[PDB]
Amino acid sequence: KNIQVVVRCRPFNLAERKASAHSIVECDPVRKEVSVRTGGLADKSSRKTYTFDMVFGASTKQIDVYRSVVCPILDEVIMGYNCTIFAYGQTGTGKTFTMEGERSEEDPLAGIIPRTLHQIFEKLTDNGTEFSVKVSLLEIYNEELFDLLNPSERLQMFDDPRNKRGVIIKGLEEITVHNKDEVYQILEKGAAKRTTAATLMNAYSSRSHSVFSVTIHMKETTIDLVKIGKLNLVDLAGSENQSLLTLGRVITALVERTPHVPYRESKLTRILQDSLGGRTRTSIIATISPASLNLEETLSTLEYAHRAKNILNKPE
Amino acid sequence: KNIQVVVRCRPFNLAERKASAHSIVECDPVRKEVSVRTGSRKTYTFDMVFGASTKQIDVYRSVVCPILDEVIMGYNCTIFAYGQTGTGKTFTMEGERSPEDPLAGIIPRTLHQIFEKLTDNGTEFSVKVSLLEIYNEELFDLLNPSSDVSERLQMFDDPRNKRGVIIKGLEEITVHNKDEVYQILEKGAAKRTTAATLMNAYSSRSHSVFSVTIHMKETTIDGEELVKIGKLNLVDLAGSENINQSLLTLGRVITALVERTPHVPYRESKLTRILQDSLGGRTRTSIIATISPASLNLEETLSTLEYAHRAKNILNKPE
Ligand SMILES: Nc1ncnc2c1ncn2[C@@H]1O[C@H](COP(=O)(O)OP(=O)(O)O)[C@@H](O)[C@H]1O
Ligand SMILES: Nc1ncnc2c1ncn2[C@@H]1O[C@H](COP(=O)(O)OP(=O)(O)O)[C@@H](O)[C@H]1O
Ligand SMILES: [Mg+2]
Ligand SMILES: [Mg+2]
Repeated sequence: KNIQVVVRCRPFNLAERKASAHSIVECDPVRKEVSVRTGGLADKSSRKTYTFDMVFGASTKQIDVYRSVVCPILDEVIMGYNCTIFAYGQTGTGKTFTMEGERSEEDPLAGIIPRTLHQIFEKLTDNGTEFSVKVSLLEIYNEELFDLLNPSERLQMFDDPRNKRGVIIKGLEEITVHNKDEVYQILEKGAAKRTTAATLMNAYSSRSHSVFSVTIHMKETTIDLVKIGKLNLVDLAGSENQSLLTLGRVITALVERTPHVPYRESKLTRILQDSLGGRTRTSIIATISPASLNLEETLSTLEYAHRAKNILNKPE
Repeated sequence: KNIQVVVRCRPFNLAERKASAHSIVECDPVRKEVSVRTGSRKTYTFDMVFGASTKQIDVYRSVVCPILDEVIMGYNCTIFAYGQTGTGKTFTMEGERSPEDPLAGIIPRTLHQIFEKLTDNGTEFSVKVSLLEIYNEELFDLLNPSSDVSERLQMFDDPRNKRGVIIKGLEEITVHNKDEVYQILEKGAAKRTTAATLMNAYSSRSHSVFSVTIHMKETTIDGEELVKIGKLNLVDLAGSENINQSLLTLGRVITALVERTPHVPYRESKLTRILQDSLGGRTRTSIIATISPASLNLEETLSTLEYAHRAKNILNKPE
């Protein structure tokens, strides 16, 4: 199916160890099942089991998330389509770790954004396509758009007369990427602007949607195609506002194929409408904690993910 | 005033540094002020404010010394640690043992000072301690060595005292030396862990009540013979992110005692009922509200300061 919903459980954090939290999550990648103990350790009946397209346990490496989730989407983007990958879940559960990763050929801790830019340059260089890569990074905080790549303030959004499904975010910085490695410089500039916004506007990353958009202009010739590909890598606000519920309803409507998809009822869904309403690949990575301490927010994340795409539990 | 409300801010933790969290709390010990940047600072005034650099010994001297003095005079006192999981309730109430330990909290320091003071002035004394856990309004004995994990304690009215309760079968361990407290705390932690695993009685969702009772007889020729009973309740509350009904009931009990309103609703939670004899009776009570300085915990920090402010409303001084 075009809409893929997957769950990634992170390892325990130090806060969870110090709080004497217990492990309440069991990840079965084979059966694509997540089970959460809501009762005693001898109360096996009081488990809630959820089924998804894929389940990544705490030991899952960055490269393995990339290969399973991103590779099929990037293939579609290179064919000249507009696709979106979301990271959804509680602050601290690994949305940013999944979407960007860390540093401290590819860094093993590299997330989807750096790996995607690496693979674009590798694949398009390898098959001799004529291509250019530009990237934008904007933040949505309190329903206002902030440009994280403008080296100089809210962005204005209006309808694209060329496309009913499109918007124009006027003056949005689109940085040309010249090499595979330049993504890290761009991410550093973004993080510096993100920090400035947190200090002065209280625009905390955990309370903001981050939309990283890569656009690829391609011309492919064979002796015997003009393509535009777009990938939106969306690091959502912590799931612990109305925009997340609107996104939920937009995804459910696309899975169940109902006539009315409420793109217009949030800035998030309006901005991504062109990359959602095209029979395109979309993936949601729901990130969760394994710890008893975060039971309520883990269950809320799994309920959200289940409501987005209802997959039935199979018999054991 | 007999009800003291203080705020203790912990240092940043690794998670907060790695997340590039911003400091959103300013602690002014001199002005007894905590200010939180809400983006527009919200300023709160308390009896004392301890910043991130505050040592364990300095919390003990400011908060506990005046209370223990009153307990030794034969009164019943309570100290609460209130706030978000990870902000240092247990660190404040028990502390830790490094690899008097500088990291020792209120419980070990209190037992040390009881033995030192009463030995020093030649008082005839005995010390007993109980440790119970309240989870989902049910009482678990953490010092009973034989009891089944699923065994709950029963509470009855004390016919000798309308304000008192009898917690039937509650283990009360005689403390023979200053150092024995650590062994007792270890036995408690082991029972706590067993209860978490089998009964889902998670420590971060439970109230811990450590009660020390001191029987004292002080004799002076040409002076008085004093027969005294002192009680100190050291209460490590459930994480405040849990707001249960019991934390709101405690809130209402403290507000009623500060504002001196006619009905104090002790009976509306097991926590406030158990501590009723040690509350309101013109005895010293202290609440230590623990907070994080980091942006990541803004919502729960504001909730803690609002709770603490609602318990004892002190007006901000002119700027
Ligand atoms: N799957 C994972 N494996 C290892 N560490 C992880 C994982 N997910 C998150 N982390 C770590 O957990 C912390 C919080 O992750 P972060 O991406 O900031 O969460 P979020 O963006 O959802 O608030 C960071 O230290 C990060 O490195
Ligand atoms: N004031 C403080 N100074 C130093 N470390 C602290 C302080 N408060 C808390 N900590 C540390 O923070 C962690 C969490 O504290 P803890 O006592 O478990 O919090 P709580 O009991 O409120 O959940 C522990 O590792 C503890 O040592
Ligand atoms: Mg993040
Ligand atoms: Mg604790």
